[PDB]
Amino acid sequence: MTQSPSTLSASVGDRVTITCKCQLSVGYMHWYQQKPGKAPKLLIYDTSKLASGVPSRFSGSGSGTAFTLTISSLQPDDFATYYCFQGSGYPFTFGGGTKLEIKRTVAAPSVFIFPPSDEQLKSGTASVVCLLNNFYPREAKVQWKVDNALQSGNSQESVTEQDSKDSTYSLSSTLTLSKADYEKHKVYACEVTHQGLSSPVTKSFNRGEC
Amino acid sequence: QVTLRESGPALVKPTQTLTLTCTFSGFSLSTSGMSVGWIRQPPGKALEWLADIWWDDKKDYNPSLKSRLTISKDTSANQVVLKVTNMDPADTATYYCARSMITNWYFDVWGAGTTVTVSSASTKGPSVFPLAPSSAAAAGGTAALGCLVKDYFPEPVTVSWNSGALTSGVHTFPAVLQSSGLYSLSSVVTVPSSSLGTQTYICNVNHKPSNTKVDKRVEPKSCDKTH
Repeated sequence: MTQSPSTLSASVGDRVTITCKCQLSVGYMHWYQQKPGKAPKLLIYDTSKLASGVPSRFSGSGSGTAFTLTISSLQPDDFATYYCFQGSGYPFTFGGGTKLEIKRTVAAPSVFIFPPSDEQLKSGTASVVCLLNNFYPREAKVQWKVDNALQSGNSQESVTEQDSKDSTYSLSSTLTLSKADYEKHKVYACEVTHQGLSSPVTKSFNRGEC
Repeated sequence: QVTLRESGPALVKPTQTLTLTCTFSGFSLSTSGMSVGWIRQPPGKALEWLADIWWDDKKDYNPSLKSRLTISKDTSANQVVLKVTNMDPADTATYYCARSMITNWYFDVWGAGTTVTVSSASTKGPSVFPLAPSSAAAAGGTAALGCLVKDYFPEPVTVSWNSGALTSGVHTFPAVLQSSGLYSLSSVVTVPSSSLGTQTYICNVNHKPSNTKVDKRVEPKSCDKTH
């Protein structure tokens, strides 16, 4: 069926309303809360019944073709993907989801760089890792510079799901080089640009300093 | 308490048949109104209902998939089985089984979910390398260290620190498939600078898909130079 909004960023204390519209009339609706990569948790059954162990903060309403989920005053631990489920009539279907992000104040990332281990180098490859820890907003630009030369196409990033306590993110950028190419250069630098930074932070090391 | 647990192979090849088993406890599928359903979720996609079976053996199936699905139970063994035929890459997903109580509520209790990847590539266990602390000395507040878990297939891998004793400040990044066709990820943890050189830090990596476990000690590096 149709769920909206697909995504939403809202501040703590905000009131949030999620909607599921079915083309077919529906008897009752169920709502689930799913924390990233974790199993869904039943929040509401029979359209408006709060399930056991669910904050009165959440409530469900609706009839006919439109049903809603409401969180009266959002909070950090409400970060999750919400889903409505229609099991009252055929075909049984889930909504497409509403991923809820929690807004918080800007927090600058703590940046760290890690040189490849001697052990990995032995295997013929060099991975250089840059960590940006506990920041917000999620947008951040990390550029790798080898001997001051800007790298392109040889690194991958991975971002953490929003923290359920501090509403922050962590990111890793990983640069992969052949042992051959890695030993062809001296300084490896990770330059980080972020809203909470008045000026880009750079973490680096010289191949062989340790 | 009521518990459900899904199990099956972590990797299946295109066109093959997948057999998933849901083993439960805390309840009986013979109890009037009891039901066990299957739900799946492709990486980055929404939940999709697959099928369910009632205490009286009534079976229900997703129409889009009915042709490929077979659900059955063995109350004697406290398990429900779902067999999905002709597996396609698009069937790569996390599969969950959940308990329902007819006329009362759907999926009030779910299993943890089991990851299934449909691929022609073979299973490969990970290699683990230290992300040594750039620190070394005490007075410095906080230091970050971690473990690089690379070149394994398929998902997933789990990472713990000091056999579960270290959990605060741990961040295990989502795996990312490299161009090599193998996954890689890092798990980092921030600790007291003062603890470097004194506290032992070990990442425990488990790759169930290949039955491989690797513990890797992470310590400050001994520099090569004129000492």
